[PDB]
Amino acid sequence: MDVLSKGSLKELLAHLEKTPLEEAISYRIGTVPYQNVLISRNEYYNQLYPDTTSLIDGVSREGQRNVNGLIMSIISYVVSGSGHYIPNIGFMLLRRSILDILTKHDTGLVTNNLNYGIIARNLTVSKMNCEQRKRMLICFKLLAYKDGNQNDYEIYLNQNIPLKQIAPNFIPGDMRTVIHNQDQLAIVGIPAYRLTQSTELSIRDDNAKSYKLGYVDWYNSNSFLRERSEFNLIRLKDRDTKYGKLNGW
Amino acid sequence: ACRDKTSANWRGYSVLVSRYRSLIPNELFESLRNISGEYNINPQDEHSFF
Amino acid sequence: ANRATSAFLDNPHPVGVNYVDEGSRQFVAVAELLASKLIDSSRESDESNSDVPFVQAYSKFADDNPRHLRVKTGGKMANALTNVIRSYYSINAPAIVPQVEIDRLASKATVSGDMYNSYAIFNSVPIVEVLSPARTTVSIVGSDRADVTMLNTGAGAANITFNFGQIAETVILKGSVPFQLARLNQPMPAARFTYKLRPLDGPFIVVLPVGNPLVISATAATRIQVPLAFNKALVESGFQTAMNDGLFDIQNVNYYSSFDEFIISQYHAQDGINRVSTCVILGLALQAYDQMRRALPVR
Amino acid sequence: ANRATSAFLDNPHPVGVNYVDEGSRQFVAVAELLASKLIDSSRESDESNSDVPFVQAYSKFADDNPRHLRVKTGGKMANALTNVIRSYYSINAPAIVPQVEIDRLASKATVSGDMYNSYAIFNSVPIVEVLSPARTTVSIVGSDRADVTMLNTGAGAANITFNFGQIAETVILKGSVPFQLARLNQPMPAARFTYKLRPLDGPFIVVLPVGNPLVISATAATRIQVPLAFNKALVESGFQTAMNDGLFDIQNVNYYSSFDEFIISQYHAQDGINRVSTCVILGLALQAYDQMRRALPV
Amino acid sequence: ANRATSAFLDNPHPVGVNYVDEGSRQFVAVAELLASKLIDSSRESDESNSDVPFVQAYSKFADDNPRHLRVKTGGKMANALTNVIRSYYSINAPAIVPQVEIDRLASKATVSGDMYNSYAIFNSVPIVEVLSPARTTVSIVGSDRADVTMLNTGAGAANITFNFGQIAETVILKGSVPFQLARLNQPMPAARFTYKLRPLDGPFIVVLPVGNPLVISATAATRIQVPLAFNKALVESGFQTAMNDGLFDIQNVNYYSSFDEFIISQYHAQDGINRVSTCVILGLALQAYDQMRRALPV
Amino acid sequence: DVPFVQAYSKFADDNPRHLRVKTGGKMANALTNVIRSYYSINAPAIVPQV
Amino acid sequence: AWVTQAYSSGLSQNSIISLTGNDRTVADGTFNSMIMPRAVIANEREHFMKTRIDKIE
Amino acid sequence: CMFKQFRIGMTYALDPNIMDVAAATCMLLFRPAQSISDEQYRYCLQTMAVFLTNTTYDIVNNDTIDVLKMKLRNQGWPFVERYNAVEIDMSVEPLRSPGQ
Repeated sequence: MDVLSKGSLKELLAHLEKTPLEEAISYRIGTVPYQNVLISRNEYYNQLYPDTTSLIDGVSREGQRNVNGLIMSIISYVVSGSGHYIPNIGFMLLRRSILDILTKHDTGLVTNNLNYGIIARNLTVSKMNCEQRKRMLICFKLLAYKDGNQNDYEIYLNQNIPLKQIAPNFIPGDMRTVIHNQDQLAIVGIPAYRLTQSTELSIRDDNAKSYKLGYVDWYNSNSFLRERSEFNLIRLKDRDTKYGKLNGW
Repeated sequence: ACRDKTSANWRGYSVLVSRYRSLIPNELFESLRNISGEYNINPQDEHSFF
Repeated sequence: ANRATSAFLDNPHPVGVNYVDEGSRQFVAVAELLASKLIDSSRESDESNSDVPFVQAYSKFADDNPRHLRVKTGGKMANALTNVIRSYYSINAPAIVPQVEIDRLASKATVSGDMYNSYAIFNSVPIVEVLSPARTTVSIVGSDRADVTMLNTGAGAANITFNFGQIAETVILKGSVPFQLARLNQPMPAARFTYKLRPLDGPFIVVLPVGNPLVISATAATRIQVPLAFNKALVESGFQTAMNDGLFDIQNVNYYSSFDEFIISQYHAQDGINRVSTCVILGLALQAYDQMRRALPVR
Repeated sequence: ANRATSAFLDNPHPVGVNYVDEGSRQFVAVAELLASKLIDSSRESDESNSDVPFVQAYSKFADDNPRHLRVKTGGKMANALTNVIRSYYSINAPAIVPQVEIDRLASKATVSGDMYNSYAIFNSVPIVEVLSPARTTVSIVGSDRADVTMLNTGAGAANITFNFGQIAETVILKGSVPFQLARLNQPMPAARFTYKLRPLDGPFIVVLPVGNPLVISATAATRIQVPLAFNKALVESGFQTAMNDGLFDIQNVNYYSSFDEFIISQYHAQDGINRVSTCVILGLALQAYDQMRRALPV
Repeated sequence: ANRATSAFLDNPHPVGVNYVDEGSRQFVAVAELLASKLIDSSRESDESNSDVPFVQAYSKFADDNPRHLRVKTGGKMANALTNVIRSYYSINAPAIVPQVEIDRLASKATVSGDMYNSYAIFNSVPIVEVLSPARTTVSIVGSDRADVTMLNTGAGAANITFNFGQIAETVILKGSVPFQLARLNQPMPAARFTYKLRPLDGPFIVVLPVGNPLVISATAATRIQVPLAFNKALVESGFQTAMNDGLFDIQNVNYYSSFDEFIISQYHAQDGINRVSTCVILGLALQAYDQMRRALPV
Repeated sequence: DVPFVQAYSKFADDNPRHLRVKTGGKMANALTNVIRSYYSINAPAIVPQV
Repeated sequence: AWVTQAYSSGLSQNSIISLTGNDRTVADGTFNSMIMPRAVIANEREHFMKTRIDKIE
Repeated sequence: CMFKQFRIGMTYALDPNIMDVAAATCMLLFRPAQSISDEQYRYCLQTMAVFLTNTTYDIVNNDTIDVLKMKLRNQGWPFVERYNAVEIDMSVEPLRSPGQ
């Protein structure tokens, strides 16, 4: 819910630096993806509504115990709010931040062999929306510059024209690019339209709506930080300053 | 002293809130739920009230 | 040797392994409490000729105000409960309810999620196997009371062994005619009409004299830990509603005539201890499902 | 020739490699300290006709107030303590405790997770191998006290080779009848009833006269570094409770009659030093589990 | 066929039916608390160079001020505890101590008198039945660890049937050499050194080869509800002291080397679930007698 | 826990306490022994009339 | 799904070491992936072809 | 009480006296927990710790809620928690308009 509320490249990247990798993984076994299922949607129909389980739903699913599965779980957390079930990774990797896993060689993970075609295919990209695609392209760009595969990233974008049109423009090593970027990456927020407490047919839409109504409850709760009222109560380390920049950028 | 007064006088204030909300129509109440604010009270006033 | 067994004990399908943590059990506990208040408010509305008590109870349950031209179905809480009930029944059922939804609904009321406060007595009689010699016929019928019909065609008296498992606490056997029953390597007493047996004693041998058939009526009682809010009458009605509503139609699953047979069959399987814990949670959920559906009906 | 070995030294399964860091070791120590206070508070509350000392102890341990009509499991600490025990036993057991939960629980008390403050003596006897020539039968029975029964069917006196490993410090051998024992390439002394040997000295040769069987009773002592709070009596009871409770039911693992046999068997295995460090942490975890479960049975 | 059984499982004598009610259970708990304070008072007296801490403890326990030239015996509480222990062991004991005296002594301290607060693990292994065919010899020796020595002198392999009862929770079987064990009417697995079994599962079958003997060492764990002040070390010491002091000398009774053997044996009788309740109260009485007698030798 | 404490105190004539089994007190023992008496004429009657 | 620290002990508890490490991923085209065993029954090409060689012999 | 989105906060002196602690405890004990922010909750704990544990605001500036709660409990102060307020269902009778 917190990750899905980030609306800018600065806020999203700042959140990924603070959060550790254990948030990306989940310890609930869940079910398996790519399975045709019959779910119950009684507000609309009496029969059982068919659908297909995927990795993009907000429910935890069993994942493969490899580097491919770890990256899919990280991107799933960013674009959906929940990750997968990959246990016994190791406390050394789980303490590090999501950004460090994505763009630092010191962690020890090897991601050079990863192919963006199957990752996009597995993390079903024909079913994503514009905001979800932009976040995935951010993760691909961060990984590509980590292993020096910028040329491969460009060729992949040139093959898929719609991805190129919405691809965010920022250099992973430069902080000025993050500041200048004005893409909207928010999947949940205060809605201008009328948001009701009703169900949606698809698994993806129902889970997304639950996060949206959950954010409204959290926005009006006591855990939210109203800057206009209590800006002098935050500590100096976490106060918003223009001089602030990501570590190593 | 604060606890004793609070237990003694909670019934009157509970009725007061019910009466005040009875004065607000429904359309006004849903409109007022969109707004938010924080009220600042001096520490002397808060203790003296209780 | 010929073997016979109870029909309902054959191939217990696996149960779900999801929504069995502290938060999920709290959510099911909250659902049962709010469903009960929904039924009571509907009664209070009817004796009072005012819709106010029902509207307030529905608002707590569905987090929305009822409106005409929109069918009252229970809202998001009903949707989560129905899909969770499916997941408990079978391991092939999907898990499609996000964790943020379970946590949100669990906070609607302050109740304990502990499912082992009390106990309940279940009446299904488990007959694991009945072995008979070549010249005999044995038939087993029933689940609430098992009628075992035995016919001896050979010249000599036959010995038939009965296995009742190790889960049931007591089994009472009554015969149409007096008969002889004793444990293995034990002397056989005088023919009696009734026997009270502890299934852990071991296989029981019953002499079947040649002649008219002998029928034994079996009654068993077993004790399973359940939450203090567990009501057997409501659970059975919820089990039938779920079966009729079509949400137990999953691939490669077994179907039972009652929740009594379902819980006993899962108990008489490998890792039966862990299956019973999941089935108890499903029973309380079925209690919530029954009360919610009666309060808000469809034609 | 024939060889025989102790039953408990065969095929030690790999132990878990999670929750061995500094913060995780502090969590086990915190659980041990707080579980002990739960036991003492129960005795004090019962003897002083007031339940207020128990409420404070349980609230600190479980982060919630004790209420009637509730099972009184122990809160999040009981769940975390139970799961770390399962992960310690086997390397295929999933580690499903978040690092945030470990740090949050570890901050309840100020302890040092140092697991090398003190030592403990373990009495399991590691008979690695006994080599016997033809027409001689040798049988080994026991782990706390090993009884080796040897019979010499052949015409001449035979030589039996004893190998006690290189980990144990002292092995005391007593025989039913006086017998001759000496190291390799050493004069055989007069027959005595008892022998004290250092396992690092080398393989030992025992002469076996033809006739009545000879039974040798072996008692060993080994020293392993343990934290100061370690208590062998509490660990043994907790080890039995965990096996009964089903914490060790993971597939493809070995089962042992006691923690003494478990810790020694892992020591007599490849990467034994690393294994023993994990087993010591499991021991302190098992001791906290015993105190807590006795205070709050479920 | 032949039958073999454990020595301590033969004919458990009936236990006492007196001093079981709540008032009597309170007296036993009071005695354990007050007797414990006697030992710590003497240690404090020695360290503080004054007998005042011991004087107060003895005055509360014995209702009589200690004197230097007069022997210290414990007073009425010592006599009542001794007579109560005799009543528990056998149904034939006179049971002479009255109930008014029991109520008066129970009022000395405020305790729960709760016999089922917690549990304990008992390590005695019950082997009810071992069936061996002809041309085989089976011997059972041991109570804490049972070693079953079986030798096959036949032509082919023999099947030996084990029966561990239905009370024990888990039994761990260890063999001198790897062997094959499986359920009744179940296929055999490959030979392994160790087995973990639940006795409730059913009788087991061990394949015995021809030529070399096989010895199986079994260790079992059983859980029995006991008060939270239970201490196995003190109970066992009290058991031996009471046996030496002659409190168990009554006609038509059985004798046991350990309290674990005593409690498990009665738990295998026809009314065992009722006999353990008296056994548990007897154990706590022996705990008080151990502490009281060591501080006040006769 | 106030409603349960009041009800249990009435039933068992004892204030509920932690580290207790919550058996039910004398009433539970009296109830159990009385049930045994009804079922058979051989069962003892061990509950005093007072 | 697993990394090791540099300048650490190379000994491991297990006696049989998998070509693919604890991460259970091998970069294709490396030496470790080249010496990996091949499925003969499962792969249709290798099973079809193997029968051809045995027939020729 | 009527509106959940409304919040209550107070500002204390640099060197708090007994009045500030009394005001802070009264706000924590009696105002709804849903109306006290997390930042305000930490500020109240800081004010309590400054007066009772004899420390200044700068020393406890970079302290989390867990640390402040532990510091206050060690000194013997049990009022370190926020208490949620129960909700009372209210109905306005219809009369000549639809009810609420």
